[PDB]
Amino acid sequence: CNTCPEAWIYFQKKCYYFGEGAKKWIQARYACENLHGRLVSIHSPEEQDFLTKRANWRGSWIGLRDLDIEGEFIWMDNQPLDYSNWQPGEPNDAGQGENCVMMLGSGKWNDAFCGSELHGWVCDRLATC
Ligand SMILES: CC(=O)N[C@H]1[C@H](O[C@@H]2[C@@H](OC[C@H]3O[C@H](O)[C@@H](O)[C@@H](O[C@H]4O[C@H](CO)[C@@H](O)[C@H](O)[C@@H]4O[C@@H]4O[C@H](CO)[C@@H](O)[C@H](O)[C@H]4NC(C)=O)[C@@H]3O)O[C@H](CO)[C@@H](O)[C@@H]2O)O[C@H](CO)[C@@H](O)[C@@H]1O
Ligand SMILES: [Ca+2]
Ligand SMILES: [Ca+2]
Repeated sequence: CNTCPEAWIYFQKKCYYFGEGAKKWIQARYACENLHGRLVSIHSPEEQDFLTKRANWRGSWIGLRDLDIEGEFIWMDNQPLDYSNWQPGEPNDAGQGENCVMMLGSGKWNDAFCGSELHGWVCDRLATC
């Protein structure tokens, strides 16, 4: 089962959409839902390596946030916080609050202000048969 919609990229049972264009986090969430996916959830280094390669180098939203309880991050797929790739020193909840996670150009994660307008965002889906 390895089929993906047009413009999506297949990798290991999932499909990925590398959206481009300035969006707030909540905007990327709803954009992924509009394309029948969710902001990407990352659960292994192999998935991260795949994502880092094709990712927008100016940063991109991923599906990780601590809106519900400060300091407790949750993926869109509701699976555990098992694989992590935090940039050293992150998360730091800097500024007046950072509750949404982005990938840096290095693939390392940084929590950011949810109202920041990042230029990339990644959705995922399940591949079908
Ligand atoms: C309050 C004030 O005086 N404001 C001034 C401001 O003064 C400067 C400001 O510092 C802002 C930076 O302060 C720290 O160095 C960091 O917390 C930094 O955060 C960025 O980098 C850290 C990593 O070190 C991240 O954890 C953090 O989330 C943020 O990361 C960046 O996030 C964006 C999206 O939000 C992402 O796209 C970037 O890629 C990412 N960058 C990195 C490297 O990861 C702060 O941004 O306040 C200080 C006082 O504490 C001053 O000393 C600073 O000079 O200056 C502006 C003009 O420059 C002025 O208008 C404003 O009033
Ligand atoms: Ca936070
Ligand atoms: Ca941060």
